[PDB]
Amino acid sequence: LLAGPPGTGKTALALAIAQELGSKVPFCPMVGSEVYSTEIKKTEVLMENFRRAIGLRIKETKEVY
Amino acid sequence: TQRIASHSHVKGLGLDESGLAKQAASGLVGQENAREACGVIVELIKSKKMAGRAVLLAGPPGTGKTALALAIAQELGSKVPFCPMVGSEVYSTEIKKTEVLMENFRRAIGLRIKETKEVYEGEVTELTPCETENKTISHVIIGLKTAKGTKQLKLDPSIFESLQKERVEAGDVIYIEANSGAVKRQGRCDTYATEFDLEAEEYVPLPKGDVHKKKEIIQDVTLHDLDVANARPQGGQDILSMMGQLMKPKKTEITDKLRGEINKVVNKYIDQGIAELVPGVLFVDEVHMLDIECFTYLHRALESSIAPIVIFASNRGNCVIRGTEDITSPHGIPLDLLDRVMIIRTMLYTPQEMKQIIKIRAQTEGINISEEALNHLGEIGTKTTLRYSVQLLTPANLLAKINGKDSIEKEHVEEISELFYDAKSSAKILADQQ
Amino acid sequence: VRLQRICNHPGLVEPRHPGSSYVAGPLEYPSASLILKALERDFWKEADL
Amino acid sequence: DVTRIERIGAHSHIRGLGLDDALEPRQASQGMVGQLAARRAAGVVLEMIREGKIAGRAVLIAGQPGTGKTAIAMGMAQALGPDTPFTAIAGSEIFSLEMSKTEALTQAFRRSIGVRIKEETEIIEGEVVEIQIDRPSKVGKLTLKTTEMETIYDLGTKMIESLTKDKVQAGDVITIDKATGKISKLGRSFTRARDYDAMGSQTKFVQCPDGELQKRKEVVHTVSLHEIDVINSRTQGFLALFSGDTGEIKSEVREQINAKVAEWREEGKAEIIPGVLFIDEVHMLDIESFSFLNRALESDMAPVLIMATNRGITRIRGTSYQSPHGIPIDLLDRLLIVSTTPYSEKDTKQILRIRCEEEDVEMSEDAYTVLTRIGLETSLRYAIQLITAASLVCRKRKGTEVQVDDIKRVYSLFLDESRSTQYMKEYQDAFLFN
Amino acid sequence: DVTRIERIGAHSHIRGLGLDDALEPRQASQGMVGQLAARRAAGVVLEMIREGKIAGRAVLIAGQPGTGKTAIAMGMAQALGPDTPFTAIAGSEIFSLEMSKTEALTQAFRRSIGVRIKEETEIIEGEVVEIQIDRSKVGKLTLKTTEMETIYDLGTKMIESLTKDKVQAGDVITIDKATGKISKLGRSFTRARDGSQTKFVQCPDGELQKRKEVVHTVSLHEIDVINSRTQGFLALFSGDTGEIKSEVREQINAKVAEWREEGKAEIIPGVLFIDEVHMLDIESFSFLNRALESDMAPVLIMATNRGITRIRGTSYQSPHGIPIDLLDRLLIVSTTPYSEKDTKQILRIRCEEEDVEMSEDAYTVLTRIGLETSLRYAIQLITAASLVCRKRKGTEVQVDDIKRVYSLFLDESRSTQYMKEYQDAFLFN
Repeated sequence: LLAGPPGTGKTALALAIAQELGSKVPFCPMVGSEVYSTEIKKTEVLMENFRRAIGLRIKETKEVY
Repeated sequence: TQRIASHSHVKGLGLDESGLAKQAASGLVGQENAREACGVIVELIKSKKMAGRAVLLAGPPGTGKTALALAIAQELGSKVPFCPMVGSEVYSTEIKKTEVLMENFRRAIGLRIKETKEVYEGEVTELTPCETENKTISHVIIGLKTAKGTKQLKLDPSIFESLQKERVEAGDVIYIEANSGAVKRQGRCDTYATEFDLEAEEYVPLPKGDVHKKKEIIQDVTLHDLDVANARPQGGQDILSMMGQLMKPKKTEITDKLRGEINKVVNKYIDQGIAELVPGVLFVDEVHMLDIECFTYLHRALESSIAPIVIFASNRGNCVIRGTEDITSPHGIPLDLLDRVMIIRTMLYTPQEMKQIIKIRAQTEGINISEEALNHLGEIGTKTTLRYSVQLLTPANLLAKINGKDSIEKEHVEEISELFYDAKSSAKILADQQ
Repeated sequence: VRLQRICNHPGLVEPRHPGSSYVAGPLEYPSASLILKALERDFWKEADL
Repeated sequence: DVTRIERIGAHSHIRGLGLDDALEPRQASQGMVGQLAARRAAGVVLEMIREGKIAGRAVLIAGQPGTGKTAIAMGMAQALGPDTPFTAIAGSEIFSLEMSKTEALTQAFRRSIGVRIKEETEIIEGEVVEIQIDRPSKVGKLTLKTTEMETIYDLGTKMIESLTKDKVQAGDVITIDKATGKISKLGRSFTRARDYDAMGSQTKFVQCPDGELQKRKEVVHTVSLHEIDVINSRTQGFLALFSGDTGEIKSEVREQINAKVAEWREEGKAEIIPGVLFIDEVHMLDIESFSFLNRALESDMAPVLIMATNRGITRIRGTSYQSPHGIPIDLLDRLLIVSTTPYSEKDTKQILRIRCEEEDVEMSEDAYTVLTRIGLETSLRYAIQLITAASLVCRKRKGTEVQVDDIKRVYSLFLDESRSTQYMKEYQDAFLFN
Repeated sequence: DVTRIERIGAHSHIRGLGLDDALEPRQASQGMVGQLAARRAAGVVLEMIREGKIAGRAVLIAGQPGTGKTAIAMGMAQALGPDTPFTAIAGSEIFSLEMSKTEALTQAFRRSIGVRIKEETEIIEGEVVEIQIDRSKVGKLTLKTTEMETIYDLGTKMIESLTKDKVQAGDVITIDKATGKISKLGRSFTRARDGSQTKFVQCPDGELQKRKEVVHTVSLHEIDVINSRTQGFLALFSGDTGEIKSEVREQINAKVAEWREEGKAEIIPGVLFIDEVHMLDIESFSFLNRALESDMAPVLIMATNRGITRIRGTSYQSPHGIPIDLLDRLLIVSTTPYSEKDTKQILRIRCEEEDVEMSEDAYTVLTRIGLETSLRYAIQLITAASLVCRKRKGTEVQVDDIKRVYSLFLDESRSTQYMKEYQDAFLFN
């Protein structure tokens, strides 16, 4: 939890973590208001984003004539 | 004969050539100031120059707010759109409230379009496909016969499938509309009527006009019809449209892009001389049932250049606006919307006006009534309310008929008032007798 | 003569006609070709999951 | 034996209003007893319904619980008869998830208006004397007779198809629609041959038709406006008549249907049969519902509205305000109020006597006196409910009449509200969430 | 004149911001009057918009009712022009049953960012006076053109396409060299001579194969909806978009960035205008806090009058009915009430737009009424007074006509008084 007054750089530090990790690690940004969907329940939205923050890196060879 | 209703006696505003209100004319009596104001609004509507101008009829209950709004509709005539509405209708389960309001805004804008329709009709002499690989039908050849001649035509395979639709065969009479591709098999020709003693077919005569006819008509539509017809398309021939039509139809939240495109093509029709615009009136009775979201949306809607004239009606006092939970305002309406509105003041009626309206409703419903019973009903109306006094006429007439009389007398009105009680009297029973 | 025509049948003067809808035609919404090439990816970095 | 689906309900004993030809109520007739003024008023309202001239009149039945408001409603329903519509609902039924409250009330309003469609048809009806089909394009020949005449028909192909699919054979009595060749089989006049094995259903016989083989007849079909709306709402929308998926029928469809029904009325095709909508326990309606009813009652296609409620000064749902009967005074001004009074000792005794007759129960006069005093002390419905229990108790002891001891036995077994509340207050710590 | 679909409305008279090249406002120009500080601020914001470098900028226009903040926004829309997006909504419109509040704001944001694409085409044109086409199939394209005739050898494997969509003698057509499409113009008088609403052009010109570039501006929302479904483009008209998946949006952002760096596309940032933002709730404002932190975000403009007012969805109160978490992330433009001269000039402009002539005494009386009651009330009386003058066959509006209309139609201040005189008659106070 990043806590403090407004304007003290909480979001900036989170995006700094994202920059430091690099693009090859998943970083799923989210706002708390996004859980209130009309199609699915809130816990489903949370679990979907949880799965969205976990990455899988598949290696394969493509051969073609 | 048509059924009598509450406002069936209203035929117009009863104004003279100078715009002033006659004391009793066109079913309305009294209320001269509001009738003159409504006449000014009628002049505003018929000018067709303005958009989004709004009016509120405000006054106590029973003073004729709804009657004057319907009197405007009679004064305008049936050529101008008049879309009545009540504020409770915005709470739909299928679409949001603002969409309901905007749909009713578009319903009040009319459009008279000149349409040119190509039609083919005649007895099918022969019907032969033509197919080939690019395997598939390139077109179908069809011959048609009428009293004035015959002709050979080649048509799209969609119309060919729309012919196999109707089980059409040689000797059958058909009607094709080339604009939509609609096909109707009217029946079999009357030439083959004598060929059997009993046969399940239905026979029709041969057509007498030309095989191919080019006809011009004028179609009455609204902008909402154009919006809905393109939002949920229905006239296609592709398989995907047919699959989509199998879905249960529901109202959708139509976008502003579609409405802009419809405005564009309507303007093209008007510039080409094909169409004439007939902007009309939206009438929202009991706007106090709208909530603060609906009122706030009307700020933008009433400021549009496309919008119609709008007429509001409300009877509330300094009442709480719905959806705000502590904000009182006059007429149950926000101040900001009320600034955008011309208010027409409606007044209570004197006893003489009540008697005159009761007499008008009596002769409207087909009821003879003595002067004593009329005065007694006027006294009852002053004591309780106008609408209660008017409602006693038909039961009293029924009692008089049961007694063999051809006219209401005072005793029948007394008996009906004893049998049927008013809201104030019933409330007194609840409060005092308990 | 006109009154006699009316006396015979009013369709000799004012025949009834079939009601019908106003065929409007499609709207023809245009756009560019690259819009349909979105989500396309490339063979050496996609598909076969 | 033979328990049909209709068993003895709460209002099964009511079969009318028990009124004289002059609408003067009898003290006991057609299952109704007491409530003279209310029954007279209901008779006047029933005459208004029967004449059908006036549209959208509204009536409220008011009084304490157990005073026969619903009984008067079912009395009107039974006296009115089945030919005229009578749609009955509770106020809670409009709160649907499929549609809005206004849509539900619109459907309920239009269920209560009948359209008596009338058209001419030609039939061929006769006993099949002979049929022949030379199937290899098919050809055939048919012979029909009545008691008066006989005729041979050379058949067309599609008639042969219909005859073969229906498996028409000689000895049958059939009716053939001349317009479309539909066949309907009424029965047989001659037995099938007894030489044939296994096809040996005995069946029953029907007389030969009389008169001409071919006749023209008038036929009348009755449908509600809601049925016409649902059928025309969408393609294959007739299924929603049974399933109820009538979600938010578009208003333009209803306007078109009203215009077509009016022009059918002028063109001699149809007659409008306006019925009744009954809403029991109308205090469950929201303020929006009453606001919608205010304008819905002003249409010429509106039916007669009847409502029943018991509340005094009581909160309107959806608001923080209070008004008489839990109804806003906007609507109470538009309607006439019918008041039901509490019953006396003799009226209670007569109701119990009538109820015993309906349930086939014999009781002594002391039992009637005791049950009458119980009903005056606790409630009418409780005393009515004790009748069946006392009869069962008498039956299990192999008695022939219900005696005072059986009544006291069931009074001990089954408790009323007052005693149960008293005993609950004794166990007030044991009961939950006081 | 024939009535077009657009008719004269509340903000039809304003056609821009009345600013010189130095963004200094004129007293009366382009239909706008007064509000010099607010107009200058709006001009600065407009120059910020059309440069397009800075993303996610937010502005609020605040003031008393009737002070022209909505007029200022419409002037910004007119001055910006149609070449840049300008999405306008009310705050009540995001409360959809089809989608969530955040999704509605998301696609309102994305409608305000345009993607501009240029595409090259090769096209052949000719007049169909006759077709010597047999359909395998054989033909030679016996069509005409002013410079030299459109005769041209054809590949036999596809000539049926030329005869497919009812190509008939007496027409003019165009053909694509690479796509193979064919299109028609209709009953041209030069070819059809021997229908209404057909192309009435003469014989076409040019050297047959003509080069043509075409420019399309497509919003990000259009790219989202088109690629979300097999026939998703219908949802742009029907509004049957559900909640679009996030996976579609980031792929499209990546593709748009790739096109931008590759030079195949250009980004055209626009404006989202939300009038009456006090209908939004805490959830919407909280979403707007982070939606404005995207590089692909537009300029946001908001309007609300309010004072210290309750935030919807809460018991808390805040200035402008907005939380202070969002007010820190925006610049506030203040509109002041109008003077007598500005009111008179606005009435003069409105009378000109409505084509109404009035006396100077009538202007004085109407300006008195405008300050006394309200500006919008005084604007309403112009049309009614003109109608009353017309019915008496007058040429110019006089003071008597305005007094007559003032007697007939009345404002809130007098309606409330008359209501209070009959307090028991009016309901549910």
